[PDB]
Amino acid sequence: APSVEPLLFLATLALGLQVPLATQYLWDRLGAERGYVGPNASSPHGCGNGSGAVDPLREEVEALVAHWNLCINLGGFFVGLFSVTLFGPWSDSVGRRPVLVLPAVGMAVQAAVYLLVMYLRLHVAYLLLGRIISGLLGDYNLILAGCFASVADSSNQRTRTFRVAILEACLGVAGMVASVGGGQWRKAEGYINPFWLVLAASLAAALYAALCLQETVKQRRAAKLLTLQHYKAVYKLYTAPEDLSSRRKLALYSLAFFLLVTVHFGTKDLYVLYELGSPLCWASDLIGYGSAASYLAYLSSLGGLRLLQLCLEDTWVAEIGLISNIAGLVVISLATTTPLMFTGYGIMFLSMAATPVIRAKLSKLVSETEQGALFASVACVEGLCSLVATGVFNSLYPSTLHFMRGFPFLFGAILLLIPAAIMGWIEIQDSN
Amino acid sequence: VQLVESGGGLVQPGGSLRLSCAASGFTFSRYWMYWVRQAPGKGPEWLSHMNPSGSDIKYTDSVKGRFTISRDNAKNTLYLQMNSLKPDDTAVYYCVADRRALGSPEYWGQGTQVTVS
Ligand SMILES: Nc1nc(=O)c2c(CCc3ccc(C(=O)N[C@@H](CCC(=O)O)C(=O)O)cc3)c[nH]c2[nH]1
Repeated sequence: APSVEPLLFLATLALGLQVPLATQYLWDRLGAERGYVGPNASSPHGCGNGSGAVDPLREEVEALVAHWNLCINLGGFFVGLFSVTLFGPWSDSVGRRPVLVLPAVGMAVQAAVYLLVMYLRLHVAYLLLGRIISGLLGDYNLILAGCFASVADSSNQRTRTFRVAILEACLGVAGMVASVGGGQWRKAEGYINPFWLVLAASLAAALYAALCLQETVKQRRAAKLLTLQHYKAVYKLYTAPEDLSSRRKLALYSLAFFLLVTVHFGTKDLYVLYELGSPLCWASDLIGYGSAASYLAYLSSLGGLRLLQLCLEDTWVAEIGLISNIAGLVVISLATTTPLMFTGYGIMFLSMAATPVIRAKLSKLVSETEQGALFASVACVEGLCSLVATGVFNSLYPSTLHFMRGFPFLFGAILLLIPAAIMGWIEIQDSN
Repeated sequence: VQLVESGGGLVQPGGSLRLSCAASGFTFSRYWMYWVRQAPGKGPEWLSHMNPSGSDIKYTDSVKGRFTISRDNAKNTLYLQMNSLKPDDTAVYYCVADRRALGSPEYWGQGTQVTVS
């Protein structure tokens, strides 16, 4: 009955508690299979950790784990690409509730498959089967698309920015809880039992969506699935329609959103893997503080977003948000000490106030009956951003490690010079 | 945080060297404990490891049935006795300490010299 915000909380808790556990099991099984009994992290760096000599077997197991994560993520992304673009456009024609019930069920099934693989110490290729099965029903991306569309169907033009911000603040709060609860359950007496919370969270999400969610499509027509008009419903969303030159703005905004979330996704990973480097050498608690402060920008940019709107338009708010990201990443990439790193986290407090604005403006452009299609395409873009961010940034960091550590953050900050320019050029051009 | 080891030395082939890892600076009841060596002119050769309790003991087949890890948490020392030592064993044995998690640091010990001959 109440609303859709709890669904995203419960669904993001699943990802946050799932990805580290899944890769930890990958480490365990792949290492033990190759006769390697050592730490299940990557190679360390500095602070008297060894001699610097390469660990040929540890590097082999690390590469195998990365390759398997790549395989399962890529397979999941393709099945999700072919599924969400068919389940979104349909959602805006039958109701948001079924298209939110289905992916939660898929995630519960995926968590159950993962549990069954861990308890039986099964092969690691079988983890691909669970991800593929969940992808068919629409992955976590379809949950995101359904939630965002459901919000965009219950808010004016002059409110979608704030409503989307509220939803993404719930997303960030779920992420922070997942990360800081994993940092104490996964680490302490964990890696198997904490995965029960993933199944519990997904079961709760499905139950809340089915029996406690109130649909937002005020008129749900009757439409058949496997129609081909849900794939045509994004081609005749981006290419032919909207003829009053509102077609360029869609592409430019989509590109800006792509770049923005790519950088966000890459920099989170490099945060966690770079905090414990050579000149910083952070303890176990300081890393938890860093993760909490990284995920606290979600709910602290919301306060500014609502506060900034009273004086500046909905674009310049995102311009200042991008400036805050740029400043934070620049001062993090030069953070050769822990006061500097924490200041770097602190400056990024209006950091994730830009993404909400972008998707809200994307929604304000499409008709009232096409938010399903729009957010299906945006969810596909976000999945591709996940993949590319992981690949590019995890390949960049080791290369610029003995040359200038922190160039990943510097280059991420150079990337956001493009979204800021794009959004500013669009906003300047409307007014003239 | 510091881990200090003292069991090395010049022992004959077939001796019974007994390393201790007198750890402190942290809890040690919540930390996985490893062992590793850097043979002369070569790379790390991870030997064994043991979960915070003493139930998940794993070895490597080069040292299976010949190295016997142990820990005593009321004293905070990690052992690894070495029966039937061989000239291929001489190395600098380190004593790692991880939480068995990705976002956790590992604390390499100083490591002592075993000079089997
Ligand atoms: N703006 C925004 N902020 C977010 O935090 C967020 C999130 C959850 C956090 C998140 C999501 C995906 C990835 C990622 O890159 N890959 C996933 C893989 C997914 C899977 O395997 O199921 C991962 O966590 O590894 C990394 C982090 C989802 N959508 C989001 N949107």
